[PDB]
Amino acid sequence: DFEEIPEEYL
Amino acid sequence: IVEGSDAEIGMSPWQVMLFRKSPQELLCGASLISDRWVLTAAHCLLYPPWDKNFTENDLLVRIGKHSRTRYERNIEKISMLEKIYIHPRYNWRENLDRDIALMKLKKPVAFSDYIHPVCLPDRETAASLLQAGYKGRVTGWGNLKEGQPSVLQVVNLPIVERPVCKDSTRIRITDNMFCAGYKPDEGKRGDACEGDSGGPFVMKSPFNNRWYQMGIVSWGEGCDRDGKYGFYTHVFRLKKWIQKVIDQ
Amino acid sequence: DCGLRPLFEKKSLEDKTERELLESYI
Ligand SMILES: CCC1CCN(C(=O)[C@H](CCCNC(N)=[NH2+])NS(=O)(=O)c2cccc3c(N(C)C)cccc23)CC1
Repeated sequence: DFEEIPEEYL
Repeated sequence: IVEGSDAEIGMSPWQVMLFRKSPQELLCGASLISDRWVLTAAHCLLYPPWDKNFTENDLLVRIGKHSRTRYERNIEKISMLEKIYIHPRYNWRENLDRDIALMKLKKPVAFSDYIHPVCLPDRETAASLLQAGYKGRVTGWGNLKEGQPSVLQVVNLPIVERPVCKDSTRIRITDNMFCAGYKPDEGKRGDACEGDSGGPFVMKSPFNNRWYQMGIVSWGEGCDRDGKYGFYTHVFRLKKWIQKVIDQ
Repeated sequence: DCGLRPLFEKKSLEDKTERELLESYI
């Protein structure tokens, strides 16, 4: 569903 | 949102998305009130009956979004939370009284065309705007029916007189709450829905042309059910706890 | 600065439904 977010974040 | 429409760009710059890191998933709506403070419903974090109890590392804050699902490459900002604050007397045991919480951001966010705070009402703005028949606006990425939108949705609803509010349910209603929605007669509809929780219910003052956050999307019996109404946290009433925690 | 949107209030543009809110305040 959701597109991937930059691991910078996680 | 049920019976709403797509928001225009920057229509609602304080709109925040509570996002779960793993599983990655939309948690709730919320609102930007300063460059380091986010306002949401306490039920978005803690609801012991369903084993819900999110802490700061379980979450992320996404500001500046328009799309539900995409990473808006130079539009949104993702933020980490420094600390979470719940009302000390929020009542999860019976009616979600005082459904409210503050989220302090790790670092201040930068304003922009797509990111700007909303004001908090003062005694007098509350006084003249919180009135049966006036319309406020609700926004969010929740379900489109009691299903998932591609872009933020918006609906405008009238506030409802206490008595009706009351006569519509079996839950004990407190002064810390208000209800909004049309009536069966009114022949007009819409409501908040799952996933909309914690977003802002806003009004625009006619005296100063400023937007004000009157409520937080609290609870409701279904989504757009005839003779039912969405319920919201009376922001003005819990103003003193807000001030208190930011001062502190 | 709170409550004034860069793309609407700041430039003096109205959103498509704010008129409904205003028409309701009385
Ligand atoms: C995690 C707790 C949340 C509490 C509030 N919940 C809701 O109220 C959802 C929402 C539909 C969205 N509609 C709307 N906003 N008008 N409705 S429910 O599943 O029928 C529902 C779920 C849990 C508690 C409810 C409640 N307690 C506070 C006693 C009152 C009425 C409905 C409740 C969703 C879950």
